[PDB]
Amino acid sequence: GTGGIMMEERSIEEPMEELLEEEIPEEKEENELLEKAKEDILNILRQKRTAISRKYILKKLGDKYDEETIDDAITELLAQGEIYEPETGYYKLL
Repeated sequence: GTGGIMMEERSIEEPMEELLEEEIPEEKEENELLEKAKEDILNILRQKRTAISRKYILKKLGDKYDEETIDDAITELLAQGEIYEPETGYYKLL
């Protein structure tokens, strides 16, 4: 539309409320740690190129990353489809 997104119906979701325009909360998280965590897990999985136990991963990276961070990393990798579990508790990088 002209200036704003006004359609056939008068779409005025943009009001004259100067009390609050948008003001987006800054969510600038340093996800580098999680990136390195996933990368490290992938390095481990790649090193043997076999299905590695999730508990073994938690054990091995226990001195390198927090369990929670490892869990998020695993979940991210699983969601990204880079790893899969052919057996319960065992994960394999594709």
